Amino acid sequence: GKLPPVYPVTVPILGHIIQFGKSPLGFMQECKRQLKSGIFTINIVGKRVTIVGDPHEHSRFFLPRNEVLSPREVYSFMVPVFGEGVAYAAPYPRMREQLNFLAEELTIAKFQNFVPAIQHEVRKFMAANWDKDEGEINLLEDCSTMIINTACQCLFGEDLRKRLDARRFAQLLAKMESSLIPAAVFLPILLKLPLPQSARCHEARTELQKILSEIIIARKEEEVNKDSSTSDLLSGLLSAVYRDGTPMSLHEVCGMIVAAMFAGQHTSSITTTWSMLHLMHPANVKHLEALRKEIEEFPAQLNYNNVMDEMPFAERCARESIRRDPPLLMLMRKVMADVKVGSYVVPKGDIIACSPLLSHHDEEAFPEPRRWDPERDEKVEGAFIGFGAGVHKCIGQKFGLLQVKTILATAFRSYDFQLLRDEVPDPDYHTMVVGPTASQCRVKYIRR
Ligand code: HEM
Repeated sequence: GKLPPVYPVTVPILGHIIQFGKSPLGFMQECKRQLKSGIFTINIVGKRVTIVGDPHEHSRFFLPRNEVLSPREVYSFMVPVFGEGVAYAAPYPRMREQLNFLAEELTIAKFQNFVPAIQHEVRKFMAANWDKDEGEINLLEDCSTMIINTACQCLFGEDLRKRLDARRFAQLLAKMESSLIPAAVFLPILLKLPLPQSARCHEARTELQKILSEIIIARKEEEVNKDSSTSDLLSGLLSAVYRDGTPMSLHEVCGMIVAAMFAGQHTSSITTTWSMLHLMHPANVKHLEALRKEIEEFPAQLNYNNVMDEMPFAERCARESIRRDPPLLMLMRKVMADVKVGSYVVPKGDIIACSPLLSHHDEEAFPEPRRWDPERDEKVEGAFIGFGAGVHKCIGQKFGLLQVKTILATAFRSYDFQLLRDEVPDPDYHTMVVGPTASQCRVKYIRR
């Protein structure tokens, strides 16, 4: 049987993990050149990772069923955050029901109210922080702030937001986040070892679950004492019932809320940040004009029609930011049985990977891939994979872009911006979710 070509190993027991970490785009491009193949295999702490770096074969990573290409082992390092037996740790049918419940909290009907809640939080942030004629800010830090405030305003009732304000929720989530070791996918002994990480994570998740149980009790009180429907993500998920006939446990509800914050917080804020950095750069003046024309006749209070139906150009600007610098660099599954991919067989036991970073710089699909051009279209069907595809395609895609677009429309309607650098920031590949380098993100705002 014919295996993909394997990139030569120099470093004994580490393999390619350090080369890859230093420059993931650079390293993977060098692999495909030397090995004369978009499908090739690297070595991560002794483990074979086969990369499907030919966009013509993306469907062989995204479409196979979970029993063939499994997400469980790849997400096992996130078990302390999601919770044991929740999401990818659950049997696949139950995993899919839980994911569907979350998806169903992000319906089009919900979006009707989301728009003015998002815009409210954005304007409140700009009034507190961008309050003069002009001033200097760190755009990545402020976009991250706006995104946690906007998402919480959409997803959580006022009562939950008071108890668990954006500041307290950020601290708890940061505590969970600082516990993750993605390298545990390749060194799975780490999943069993005693780690101080594990205990900090369990503490923060337990505190969150405690606050949720307390809010649920407080809600029951308000419903008794006066009227008091509060309808939000928490109440929606608690109303969910499996085909089993059984309802979701608080444990599972807490895990799904956590899953939604980890999936959508850094991705959304980074997409916003890059979009803004590109649009304020002088080279992109025509794109900034196109966005300004797009929003020119919108009312001061945006509605769902403006954002969802009337901003196709702003959506190209966000997608092309993710195209050029995808926040998730590598997507992975465990190969549970041999799979043929192009001319190769990828053996059972391999990690198979598909990299948005590598595929989005394929020069046949994306000519001049470092150039940010929201007018571009992929030249190979399906080569854009910044929201994944197929069986685990992103469920938050529309909600994320709803906030990115509302922030763009609100910010550029009232402000101009200037980069304090000649070029847009370099991507910083040293974080789990990749964004522009934070120290390079100082910008000047100018009230219009
Ligand atoms: C706007 C920026 C976003 C980006 C670039 C992004 C990207 C991605 C990608 C690449 C995947 C596929 C992962 C894989 O194949 O292993 C994914 C899945 C997922 N995303 Fe998003 N995401 C974004 C926003 C959101 C938001 C805002 C939420 C929730 C509110 C969300 C929820 C999810 C969930 C639950 C999954 C797992 C789907 C499954 O396993 O079936 N995402 N996302």
